[PDB]
Amino acid sequence: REVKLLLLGAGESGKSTIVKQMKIIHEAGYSEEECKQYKAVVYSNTIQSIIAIIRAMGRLKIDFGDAARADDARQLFVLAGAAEEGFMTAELAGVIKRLWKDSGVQACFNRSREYQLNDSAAYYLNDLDRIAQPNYIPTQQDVLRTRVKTTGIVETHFTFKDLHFKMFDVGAQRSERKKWIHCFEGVTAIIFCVALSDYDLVLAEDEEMNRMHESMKLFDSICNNKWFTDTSIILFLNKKDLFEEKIKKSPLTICYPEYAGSNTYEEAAAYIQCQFEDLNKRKDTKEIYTHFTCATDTKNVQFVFDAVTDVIIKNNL
Ligand SMILES: Nc1nc2c(ncn2[C@@H]2O[C@H](COP(=O)(O)OP(=O)(O)O)[C@@H](O)[C@H]2O)c(=O)[nH]1
Repeated sequence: REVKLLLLGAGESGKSTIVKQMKIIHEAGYSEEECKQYKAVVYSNTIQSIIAIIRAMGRLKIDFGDAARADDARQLFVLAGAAEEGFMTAELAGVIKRLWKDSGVQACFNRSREYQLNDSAAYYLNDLDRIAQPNYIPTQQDVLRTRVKTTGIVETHFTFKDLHFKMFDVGAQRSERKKWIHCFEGVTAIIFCVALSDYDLVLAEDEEMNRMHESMKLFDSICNNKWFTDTSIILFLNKKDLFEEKIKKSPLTICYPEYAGSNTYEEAAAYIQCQFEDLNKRKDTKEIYTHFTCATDTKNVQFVFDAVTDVIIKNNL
């Protein structure tokens, strides 16, 4: 039997990361010369991150720890504002390192929810030593941590338990177009990704628009859509790892001011899940299968996917 799966969700929820984990888990996986191709992305990824922080400092009027950094900051722009593609040198590595290591820098980094920063910023910045290597080759985790925006519709074929899957990743824009999505009227299952850590975040170009709510508006659209009456809706409340470290420092009340429970991973996450499930009108007839995930963790995605495939077998094939 063939099974079609539509990955839906706002931008940066984990959709393309899940696609990657399918290749790693169910297919060949990323080879040594495959990862070498993402080496440039790792560089571009890291360079942009530090630049965003260095730039927010201005915006938030935060000052460097050591004033010697001001010079490093300038040097960052001379090297970055020169090259045309993500590269890395021993000099670029020192400037970045000294900057990351700075006090004012970390302060601005602790205020990241005030600007736009890639989730993977700390990961690469903290491993700059390793990725700065002259003959560095990205590891699988480095590839999963990259951020490449999806222009086209990505598709993946993989077999699993004598069931052949065809995964479609259409990206945020199209996830949103209410008419267009009709072409997928008969999908077996839709996997909806939600970024848990966005709860205290806005959209860059919509500075006052909370992302968790924008994603709730989209769940509501897909969820209660006539074309998916017979499609299983699976919810990946993704980035459980970042939510954990965040919740204990930023209150959910920033997202849902009416929240009254406590701010622990357990209560807050359960609240988020209920909020999304409740948007489902066909509560009787239609069922939502929710899972908490860490898309960058291959083992987690693997166990969760095993589960998902067992449900689809139970009612859709
Ligand atoms: N640590 C962490 N990073 C993740 C997780 N899921 C995905 N990411 C990162 O999120 C950024 C955007 O995710 P991506 O999969 O590209 O999202 P898309 O826009 O929905 O395709 C990338 O840097 C991903 O590696 C997660 O659960 N935790």
